[PDB]
Amino acid sequence: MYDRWFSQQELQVLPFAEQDEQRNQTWLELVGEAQQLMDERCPADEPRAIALATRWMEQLEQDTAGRPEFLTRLNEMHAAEPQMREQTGVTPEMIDFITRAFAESKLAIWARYLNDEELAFTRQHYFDRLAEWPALVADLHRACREKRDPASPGGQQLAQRWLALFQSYAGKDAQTQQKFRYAMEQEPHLMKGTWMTSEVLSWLQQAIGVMM
Ligand SMILES: COc1c(NC(=O)c2ccc(NC(=O)c3ccc(N4C(=O)C[C@H](NC(=O)c5ccc(NC(=O)/C(C)=C/c6ccc(O)cc6)cc5)C4=O)cc3)c(OC)c2O)ccc(C(=O)O)c1O
Repeated sequence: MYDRWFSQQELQVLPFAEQDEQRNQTWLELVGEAQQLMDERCPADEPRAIALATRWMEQLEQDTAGRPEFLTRLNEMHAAEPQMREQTGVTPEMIDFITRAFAESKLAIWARYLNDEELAFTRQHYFDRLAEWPALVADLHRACREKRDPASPGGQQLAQRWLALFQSYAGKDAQTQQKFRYAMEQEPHLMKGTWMTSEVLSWLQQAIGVMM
């Protein structure tokens, strides 16, 4: 199944391919527990749901080798592979539940940095363009590997896309955006589930610097 979507060279470095049992048992537990919460009508802002969603993103980043290009590949499979549902037990409805629960874990943090109106805006618009982040993070990793110049046209285009996705949920207000960047500096959890590394983040912030 994975062969239809990953090269055999990629399958060597893709933890999903190896037979480990602790890795399989870990996902049997995470999926079984997600379906149980959904059966119980558990809301996404429930501590159990939030805790599960965080563990879900931690494990998913580990088992993609921190490679966002593999994350984007799995999302291609969930949309295009009919076997994904039966093979993994992960449904599109389940992903929507985990996505909302993980977002709630960050909104719980942002509520300390934002006012009631700012938070209300972000809670509504956080999901507008959320699914486009993995494709951007993969291009950022690529630009970093290839030693692309942040000031080059291509590098500024990546900075522009980051700004587009960031303003989507933070808004255009300069003061409000400052709060987000300050929270990002103080809260390590806010950088979970991003596939971002200090090296890429450093490349991104040079590109944003030139854009200013
Ligand atoms: C704003 O802050 C900043 C930032 N920020 C950022 O750079 C930043 C970067 C990135 C993000 N986001 C993301 O990366 C980001 C990740 C992900 C999604 N995602 C969704 O939600 C839905 C969608 N699917 C999934 O999730 C999904 C879930 C589960 C699976 N399971 C499986 O397949 C299988 C098969 C399992 C299995 C089971 C059994 C087996 O037997 C075998 C297998 C599959 C798929 C998706 O992919 C979406 C997004 C981000 O957040 C928005 C960021 O903010 C930078 C600088 C400053 C500054 O200060 O300069 C700053 O302030």
